[PDB]
Amino acid sequence: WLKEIRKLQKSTHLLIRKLPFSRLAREICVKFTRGVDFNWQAQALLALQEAAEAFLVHLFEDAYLLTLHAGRVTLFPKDVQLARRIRGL
Amino acid sequence: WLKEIRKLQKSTHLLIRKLPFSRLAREICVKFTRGVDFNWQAQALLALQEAAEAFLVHLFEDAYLLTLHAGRVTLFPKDVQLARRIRG
Amino acid sequence: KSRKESYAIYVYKVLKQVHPDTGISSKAMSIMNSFVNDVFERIAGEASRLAHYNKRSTITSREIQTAVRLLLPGELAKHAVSEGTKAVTKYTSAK
Amino acid sequence: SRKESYAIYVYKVLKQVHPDTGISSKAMSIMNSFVNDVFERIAGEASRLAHYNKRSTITSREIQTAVRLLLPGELAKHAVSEGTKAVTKYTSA
Amino acid sequence: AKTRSSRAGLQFPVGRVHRLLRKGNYAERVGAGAPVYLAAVLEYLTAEILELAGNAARDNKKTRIIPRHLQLAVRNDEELNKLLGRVTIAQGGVLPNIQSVLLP
Amino acid sequence: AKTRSSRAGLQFPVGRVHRLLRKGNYAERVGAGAPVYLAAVLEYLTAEILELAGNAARDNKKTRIIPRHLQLAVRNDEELNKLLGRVTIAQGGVLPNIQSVLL
Amino acid sequence: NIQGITKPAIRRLARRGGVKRISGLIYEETRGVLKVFLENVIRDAVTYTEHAKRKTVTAMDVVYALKRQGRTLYGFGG
Amino acid sequence: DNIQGITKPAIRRLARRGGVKRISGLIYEETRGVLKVFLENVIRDAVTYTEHAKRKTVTAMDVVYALKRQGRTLYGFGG
DNA sequence: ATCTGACACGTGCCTGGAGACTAGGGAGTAATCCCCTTGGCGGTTAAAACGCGGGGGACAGCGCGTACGTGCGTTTAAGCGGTGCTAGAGCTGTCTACGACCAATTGAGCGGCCTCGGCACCGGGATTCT
DNA sequence: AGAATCCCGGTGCCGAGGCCGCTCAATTGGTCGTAGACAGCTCTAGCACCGCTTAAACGCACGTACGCGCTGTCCCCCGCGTTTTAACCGCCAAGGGGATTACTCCCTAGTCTCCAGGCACGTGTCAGAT
Repeated sequence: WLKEIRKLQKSTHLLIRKLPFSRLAREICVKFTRGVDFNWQAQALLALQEAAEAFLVHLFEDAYLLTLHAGRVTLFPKDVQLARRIRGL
Repeated sequence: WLKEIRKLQKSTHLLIRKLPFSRLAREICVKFTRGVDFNWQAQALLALQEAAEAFLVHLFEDAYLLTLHAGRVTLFPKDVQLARRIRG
Repeated sequence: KSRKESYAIYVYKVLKQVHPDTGISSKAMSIMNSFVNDVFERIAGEASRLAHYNKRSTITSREIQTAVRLLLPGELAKHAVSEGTKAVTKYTSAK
Repeated sequence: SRKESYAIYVYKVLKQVHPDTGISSKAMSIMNSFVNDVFERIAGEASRLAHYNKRSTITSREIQTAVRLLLPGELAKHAVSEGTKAVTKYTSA
Repeated sequence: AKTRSSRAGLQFPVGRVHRLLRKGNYAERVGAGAPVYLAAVLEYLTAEILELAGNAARDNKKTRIIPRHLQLAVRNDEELNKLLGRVTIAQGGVLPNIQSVLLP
Repeated sequence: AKTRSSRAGLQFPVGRVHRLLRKGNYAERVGAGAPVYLAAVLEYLTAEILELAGNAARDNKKTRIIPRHLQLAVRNDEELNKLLGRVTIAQGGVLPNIQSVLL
Repeated sequence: NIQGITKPAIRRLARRGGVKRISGLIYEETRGVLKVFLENVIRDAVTYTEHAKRKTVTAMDVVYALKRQGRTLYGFGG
Repeated sequence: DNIQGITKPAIRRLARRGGVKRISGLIYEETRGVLKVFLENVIRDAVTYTEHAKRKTVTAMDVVYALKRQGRTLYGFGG
């Protein structure tokens, strides 16, 4: 739609809620660190999920540039995959 | 055409020639430097055209990934400028 | 405890120098002290790399001007270098 | 008037690895610049870690952490184990 | 005139950028034109980003500079966008963009 | 075994990288084991890229390693690719890639 | 627990970036790219922290692990 | 004249290296535009290096430093 | 199969590297207060979860016209070679000026209190696309 | 015309601005030694003017590969309405482990001194380009 477009482009918020992101980040750091666990500082996960949110926003915006280049309106996953392959990562 | 695709990939030469690139680079340095012309040392021009050829080949390959994405086979100029607009 | 170095107070008096009403919330103090740390790190890193490439061992005014004229974009470098040159000439107009 | 290089050591590593092939001088130049580029990367990250932890030495554990940052998956693990075996055979003398 | 910051016109602490250029292992001998030059260019960059954030702050009928004004003032100009072209400003959001082919 | 190279069991120099870690203003106090360790990691990277380029060099049947041998050995790995995803090897050529749909 | 970042939260992350219509197979793809990004950046954050002989991973270290990939974060003290 | 003097089959040989099947006839002005922008960037950085060093002959090692700076580094010329 | 030439290899020497020992301070190791981060119970609810109708768009098709590869004379400047030059790179020799460095001195700038107002939020008018 | 969406007033509340006591690093003054800034000599190679060759750019004929605008089939996201559920605030409790100081062994800068590793010269012989 359009009203949630301008509502989510006006808002300064954080768009994935904090606690499932914290469970995700702690599981991935237990995968490293020779098996044993760590503990995060209270705004380390805030730094991490602001960076993850800004990376997903820029990735989807560049893939949607590719989609309305390609003569569509939607976002098929090969747009995300190919725009990730062109930016040099 | 396929035979010059393979013949220009299997080769390892350089593709834009010596004197038109030297006159292009010397014009672009005359525009800077307060007017007073420098002396391009004659291996810096090989440095500069191998740099520019690496940039143009990577640009054309990424824009051609865009046009095999879009459905076509040719290479329109909007594919060049969009493949430059995505990569920064 | 521990004294911490921070550029909050200087950002605030440059702010009230520019337009004399608006104040800054503390997260913008945090963005501005991280910003002046990051620009200072870029210009000093280019400073040490130029004095390293040029087989010297000292950083002087000419070299920070070359670092600025490299790093910043088109017109921003021109007026930033003119600010540096007038600040240094007035500093040596005193001592 | 001297000017230093790395060509002799690259040649000694090559004719250790397999003893037939030699190197045309442009490949000496390329991987001369490659050794110098990898050196500047690892020591720049060395200086940045030992400045971020308020420390003042570049020692072996810090270089080991810098190598495990910069290199990819298997290459970091086996380059670190090779370096630890070199430091053991040094510091046993 | 018993500081050097307030001697050289500026408002930034040229003394501590001299201290950081010494104690931050850049070069051995740092001449006393270099940190005054460096804090001059930093005071100019802070003055430009804060002029832009300030006129955006007077535009949205407010009287603070919160981080979203800082995103809109480093992105609604072009040379500062070419300087800061990769960073992520905290709590900033994005600038309002909707492409053409989308709109009915 | 007076020189530290054949003390440390290596082939690169360790005096030269100790001189560079002192004079290249990285930090003041460069410890003892750090140039030996850094010469070891440089030796491993050089021995792996030259095993790869030497084997490509005898696969295309020439007796010496030329620059395109280095670019085939770099672009036909993936951890060496991620280490060198930016660099441009001069007189280098490209990797041969032709897709399936474009023909 | 990668499934925990919900499906309409991915939809709102899309609709911030100007998108109109979202496909159906996009959700496993954006969870994949999120897992790649998070695993690289906490690899470097863990490397800094377990270097410094410490266990509370501090936000200055995650700012450093964002700093070295070019994509540095402001506001948290780099 | 000189920018229209880097020839058109040189552009399409550059393209057929990358693996392109059909070249549109309008690509040539945009690729001269992107070549002129690239050379303005790297020649501004090389000129500022070799004018800081007070050295009126532009070397090759400073062009390599200019490429090493903006991140498309070049191997072969004393990097 | 052969030549055109450069990569591989041999002696002088010389600048940098190793050895032996000094001298100061840096980082290891322990120790104590305490910040704050994990962990776990009420309770409110905002938002996630989901079934189905409904049109919006993805996709195959197709025929029309349009612009691009390729053949073939035909010209145009690139490239190599002489070959002569002189600008400016590079080395080097003093020599002053400027930056480390020390020792005391003193506000500058920082932690902490603390009271104060800008905006978050709520509530009400009013205006008005599609 | 149904919510949509802009001024304005009211109420509250938690961050900001500002004052205030205070360590500590930033200035001032003086010593000094070494690094870079000019003269001055060499002398390598970047420029350039012309000649001769010739590989490549080029202009068009033209045939057709193929871009693309309009066509219909079908499926598949979006929105709506009920369900349900796990985040979130708030409280509480408690125990790592951060941080910061006190001590001190040893680990590296530094300096004299001897010596050989490596570079810079020449000289050969076969590696590859057609």
